[PDB]
Amino acid sequence: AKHPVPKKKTSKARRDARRSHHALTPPILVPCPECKAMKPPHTVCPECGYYA
Amino acid sequence: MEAKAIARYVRISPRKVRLVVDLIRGKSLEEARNILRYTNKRGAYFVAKVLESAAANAVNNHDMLEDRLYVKAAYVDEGPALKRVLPRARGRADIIKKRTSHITVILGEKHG
Amino acid sequence: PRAKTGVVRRRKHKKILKLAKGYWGLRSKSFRKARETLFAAGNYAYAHRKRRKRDFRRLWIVRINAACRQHGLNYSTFIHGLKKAGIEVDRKNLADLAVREPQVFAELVERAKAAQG
Amino acid sequence: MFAIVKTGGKQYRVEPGLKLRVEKLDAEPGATVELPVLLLGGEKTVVGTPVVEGASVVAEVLGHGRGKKILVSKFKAKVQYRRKKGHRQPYTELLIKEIRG
Amino acid sequence: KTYVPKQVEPRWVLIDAEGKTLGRLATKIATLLRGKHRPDWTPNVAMGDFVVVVNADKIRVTGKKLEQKIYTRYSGYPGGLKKIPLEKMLATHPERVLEHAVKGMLPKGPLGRRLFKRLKVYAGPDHPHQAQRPEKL
RNA sequence: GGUGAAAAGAACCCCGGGAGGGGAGUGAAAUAGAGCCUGAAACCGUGGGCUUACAAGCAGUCACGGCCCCGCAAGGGGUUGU
RNA sequence: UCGGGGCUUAAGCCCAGCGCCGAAGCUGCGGGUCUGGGGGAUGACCCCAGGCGGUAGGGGAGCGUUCCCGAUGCCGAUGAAG
Ligand SMILES: [Mg+2]
Ligand SMILES: [Mg+2]
Ligand SMILES: [Mg+2]
Ligand SMILES: [Mg+2]
Ligand SMILES: [Mg+2]
Ligand SMILES: [Mg+2]
Ligand SMILES: [Mg+2]
Ligand SMILES: [Mg+2]
Ligand SMILES: [Mg+2]
Ligand SMILES: [Mg+2]
Ligand SMILES: [Mg+2]
Ligand SMILES: [Mg+2]
Ligand SMILES: [Mg+2]
Ligand SMILES: [Mg+2]
Ligand SMILES: [Mg+2]
Ligand SMILES: [Mg+2]
Ligand SMILES: [Mg+2]
Ligand SMILES: [Mg+2]
Ligand SMILES: [Mg+2]
Ligand SMILES: [Mg+2]
Ligand SMILES: [Mg+2]
Ligand SMILES: [Mg+2]
Ligand SMILES: [Mg+2]
Ligand SMILES: [Mg+2]
Ligand SMILES: [Mg+2]
Ligand SMILES: [Mg+2]
Ligand SMILES: [Mg+2]
Ligand SMILES: [Mg+2]
Ligand SMILES: [Mg+2]
Ligand SMILES: [Mg+2]
Ligand SMILES: [Mg+2]
Ligand SMILES: [Mg+2]
Ligand SMILES: [Mg+2]
Ligand SMILES: [Mg+2]
Ligand SMILES: [Mg+2]
Ligand SMILES: [Mg+2]
Ligand SMILES: [Mg+2]
Ligand SMILES: [Mg+2]
Ligand SMILES: [Mg+2]
Ligand SMILES: [Mg+2]
Ligand SMILES: [Mg+2]
Ligand SMILES: [Mg+2]
Ligand SMILES: [Mg+2]
Ligand SMILES: [Mg+2]
Ligand SMILES: [Mg+2]
Ligand SMILES: [Mg+2]
Ligand SMILES: [Mg+2]
Ligand SMILES: [Mg+2]
Ligand SMILES: [Mg+2]
Ligand SMILES: [Mg+2]
Ligand SMILES: [Mg+2]
Ligand SMILES: [Mg+2]
Ligand SMILES: [Mg+2]
Ligand SMILES: [Mg+2]
Ligand SMILES: [Mg+2]
Ligand SMILES: [Mg+2]
Ligand SMILES: [Mg+2]
Ligand SMILES: [Mg+2]
Ligand SMILES: [Mg+2]
Ligand SMILES: [Mg+2]
Ligand SMILES: [Mg+2]
Ligand SMILES: [Mg+2]
Ligand SMILES: [Mg+2]
Ligand SMILES: [Mg+2]
Ligand SMILES: [Mg+2]
Ligand SMILES: [Mg+2]
Ligand SMILES: [Mg+2]
Ligand SMILES: [Mg+2]
Ligand SMILES: [Mg+2]
Ligand SMILES: [Mg+2]
Ligand SMILES: [Mg+2]
Ligand SMILES: [Mg+2]
Ligand SMILES: [Mg+2]
Ligand SMILES: [Mg+2]
Ligand SMILES: [Mg+2]
Ligand SMILES: [Mg+2]
Ligand SMILES: [Mg+2]
Ligand SMILES: [Mg+2]
Ligand SMILES: [Mg+2]
Ligand SMILES: [Mg+2]
Ligand SMILES: [Mg+2]
Ligand SMILES: [Mg+2]
Ligand SMILES: [Mg+2]
Ligand SMILES: [Mg+2]
Ligand SMILES: [Mg+2]
Ligand SMILES: [Mg+2]
Ligand SMILES: [Mg+2]
Ligand SMILES: [Mg+2]
Ligand SMILES: [Mg+2]
Ligand SMILES: [Mg+2]
Repeated sequence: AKHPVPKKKTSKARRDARRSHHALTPPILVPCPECKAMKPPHTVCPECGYYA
Repeated sequence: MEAKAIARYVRISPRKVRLVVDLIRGKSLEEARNILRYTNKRGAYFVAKVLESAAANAVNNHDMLEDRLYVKAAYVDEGPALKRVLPRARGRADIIKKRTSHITVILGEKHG
Repeated sequence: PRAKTGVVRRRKHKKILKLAKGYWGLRSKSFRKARETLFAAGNYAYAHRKRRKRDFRRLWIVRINAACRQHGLNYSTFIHGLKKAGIEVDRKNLADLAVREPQVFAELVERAKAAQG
Repeated sequence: MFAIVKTGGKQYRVEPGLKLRVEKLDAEPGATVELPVLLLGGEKTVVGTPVVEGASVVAEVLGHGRGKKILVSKFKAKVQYRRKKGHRQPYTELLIKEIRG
Repeated sequence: KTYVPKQVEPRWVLIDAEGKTLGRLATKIATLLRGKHRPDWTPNVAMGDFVVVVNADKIRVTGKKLEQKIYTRYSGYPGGLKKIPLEKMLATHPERVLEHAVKGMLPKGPLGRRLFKRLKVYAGPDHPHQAQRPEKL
């Protein structure tokens, strides 16, 4: 409010273009050796455990 | 054919959950469950919820093969927002929209 | 008797909005922006309509002048020959003959070179 | 063979068997009018004098008509002046038959 | 209705520069870059010959010029205005002086550039002996 | 302020903690499903056609050209490169 | 930075000549409306000449919205209004 304020409503085009880099990436996953299940790399995961 | 499933009036901003939906559009039911299984956002829970129901509908209602279906399309829509008053400084006050979503997921048979 | 607004306003609006389909952004969605743009559009057309003639007259000239140039003389003198030789025929448009049917353009060149002196 | 013919204040190159829209003429909607106006040919008629004295092009008036409407919008700023006229220009379609000359 | 040409072939030309007066030559070069000499001329296409110039290092130019007459480039920075006389242009890359003339003579649009590329200028003689070397004066 | 002629207001099964849905069922209609007749616009979104990363802009207009689309067909619609 | 490029027996200045380009001016072709004047006994209609940039403002002719008479009427589930 005080001091700086937007001079113009940003257009539909400008907004979405800014949101160009908003899209999130899918998780990275690998099948653990123990089960056929999927796990995030370098991480122990339940429903499996570890080789000590 | 294809199987629909919609969860309306989910108390969460559309723009937010939409981020998650776009993540699994077109994906197979398998990698999908996983993508949500390990996506770090609140939207996951809701999208998973409706995604899993879509599956059930697909099989228990349309003889579709579970291990043969994907996300033919999905999308989230804005529902009526909850407006609340937020006290501000110097007595000024304003309304804040606790928005809301309508999450649709439509599955479909792989091929033939 | 009270005469509400009703259909009247919406309908006059939808009309303009139809005319504006295709315009960028709010310019084809907002009635107020749409009309404004249309105002400009209509005026442009009417003025480009006047120009359109003035445009082709020019295009033709260059194409004619191009053919006259390779044929020895220039446009200026070419026209003069023709205008003098009474061949009012060739409207600068139909001097597209230069492009196709050049032997005819050629015939028309000598007629001009003849009228010269 | 070529044939440069003027009508309705304008000229056109014309083959026989050619369909051609032209400035509305006064003629029986299915009659025959030869454009007693002509210049040039397929083997160089070349109208020294304006016209080719002794020559013509036969054409069948195929019908009359009116063009697609054009909106001539006039508008001036600062002074609430606006005009909207709809204009459709009348025309007659010709079928060119003979080019005897 | 006026004739529109189709996909035609560019006529590669070759002009000897040495002796020619700078601006005078550039003008003709420009005209060739556009159609404007081919009676099927079309203002929105790019159909001008591929002009090739050689011996550009030997362009003639009247008056004092070389000594005086200076080219100015402007960097974005303060004082960024550089000034270079015609003399020193030829001292180094000289094909420049002809290019900067023909370029300034082309239309300023996106098409203008397309055409500016069809202009090939060399210190010369010699150049890419591709196909046509149609001497021209 | 408004479901429907009538509550006939959706048993039961399925996914879900619920909400909400998908089957089923009622009805002339459920795109009449419960703040429910019609449901315009701004606004948000999914799919598809044309298009865009050497280009300087009141955003259009005139011309030509390309792609797509409606009449096999001379035409017209959408789009926009110059 | 002469608008730019660029120009030197000039693309500068002066004297003379011929030709061309060019505005919504003028011409041609078609159309509209007003006014005047002609035939149409005629209402209709045709012919001829001329006028038609416009703010304040004056005049003329129309379009649409609600309601009333026309309605004990006519249209409407073979689908009213929107
Ligand atoms: Mg957008
Ligand atoms: Mg979008
Ligand atoms: Mg709810
Ligand atoms: Mg997508
Ligand atoms: Mg939920
Ligand atoms: Mg189910
Ligand atoms: Mg079913
Ligand atoms: Mg979405
Ligand atoms: Mg709301
Ligand atoms: Mg506070
Ligand atoms: Mg405050
Ligand atoms: Mg406030
Ligand atoms: Mg807000
Ligand atoms: Mg009102
Ligand atoms: Mg838009
Ligand atoms: Mg809109
Ligand atoms: Mg002219
Ligand atoms: Mg104005
Ligand atoms: Mg005004
Ligand atoms: Mg103003
Ligand atoms: Mg004023
Ligand atoms: Mg008006
Ligand atoms: Mg020249
Ligand atoms: Mg330069
Ligand atoms: Mg240009
Ligand atoms: Mg410019
Ligand atoms: Mg530039
Ligand atoms: Mg009741
Ligand atoms: Mg009840
Ligand atoms: Mg149910
Ligand atoms: Mg079931
Ligand atoms: Mg259950
Ligand atoms: Mg909860
Ligand atoms: Mg339930
Ligand atoms: Mg079923
Ligand atoms: Mg049902
Ligand atoms: Mg409906
Ligand atoms: Mg429907
Ligand atoms: Mg109730
Ligand atoms: Mg209720
Ligand atoms: Mg509700
Ligand atoms: Mg709607
Ligand atoms: Mg609704
Ligand atoms: Mg809407
Ligand atoms: Mg939209
Ligand atoms: Mg869209
Ligand atoms: Mg889209
Ligand atoms: Mg299509
Ligand atoms: Mg560059
Ligand atoms: Mg403007
Ligand atoms: Mg076209
Ligand atoms: Mg085209
Ligand atoms: Mg093709
Ligand atoms: Mg095709
Ligand atoms: Mg088109
Ligand atoms: Mg454009
Ligand atoms: Mg100058
Ligand atoms: Mg220049
Ligand atoms: Mg000089
Ligand atoms: Mg004197
Ligand atoms: Mg003297
Ligand atoms: Mg004298
Ligand atoms: Mg004198
Ligand atoms: Mg003279
Ligand atoms: Mg003239
Ligand atoms: Mg001029
Ligand atoms: Mg005019
Ligand atoms: Mg006129
Ligand atoms: Mg007239
Ligand atoms: Mg008249
Ligand atoms: Mg009028
Ligand atoms: Mg008067
Ligand atoms: Mg009278
Ligand atoms: Mg009279
Ligand atoms: Mg009388
Ligand atoms: Mg009478
Ligand atoms: Mg009588
Ligand atoms: Mg009388
Ligand atoms: Mg008149
Ligand atoms: Mg005026
Ligand atoms: Mg009235
Ligand atoms: Mg009203
Ligand atoms: Mg009332
Ligand atoms: Mg009644
Ligand atoms: Mg009664
Ligand atoms: Mg009816
Ligand atoms: Mg019925
Ligand atoms: Mg009906
Ligand atoms: Mg119906
Ligand atoms: Mg209706």
